[PDB]
Amino acid sequence: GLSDGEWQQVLNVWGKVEADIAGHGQEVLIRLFTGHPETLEKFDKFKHLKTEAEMKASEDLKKHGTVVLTALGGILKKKGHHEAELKPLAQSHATKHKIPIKYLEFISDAIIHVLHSKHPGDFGADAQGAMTKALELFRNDIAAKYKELGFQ
Ligand code: HEM
Repeated sequence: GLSDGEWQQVLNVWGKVEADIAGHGQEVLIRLFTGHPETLEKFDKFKHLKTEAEMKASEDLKKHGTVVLTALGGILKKKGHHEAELKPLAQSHATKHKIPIKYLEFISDAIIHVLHSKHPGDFGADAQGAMTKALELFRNDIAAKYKELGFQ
């Protein structure tokens, strides 16, 4: 549950992402894959990437970063009223991709890391607080659907 002022902060931060969605999406995925190499194993189309230089040179990885961040932005713009947008992603991630909730925690923290790395000094404590709460709400609502499905 976020206040109106907290949502305003989230959507202000998101404007930074929308100015370069592919660059942010690429770096989020690279932070996830290099920090948590077990996550790469869930992607048949990226498991061939051995080095970060290959990851950085991969245009398909940047393309997938755009898909991921476009979906998250659509959810965030609903300001919590995201049941219809979130349900298919919870279902595909539990039943087809088999993504444990832990990996959604990993990517949430990676988003925070990338925002500080690309906007140092311009991602304030209030903005971090609100973005973190928004990602927690997203993860928590996914977790509820995972429990419904019995997925661990
Ligand atoms: C911000 C969180 C995330 C968002 C919004 C997101 C969004 C999406 C979207 C829109 C798709 C394509 C449609 C679909 O299959 O449902 C996708 C595919 C996928 N997601 Fe996620 N995802 C997230 C986190 C993750 C994480 C943490 C992993 C694994 C560590 C992951 C693994 C996958 C895989 C394996 C695919 C299929 C890729 C393919 O082979 O083309 N996702 N995701």
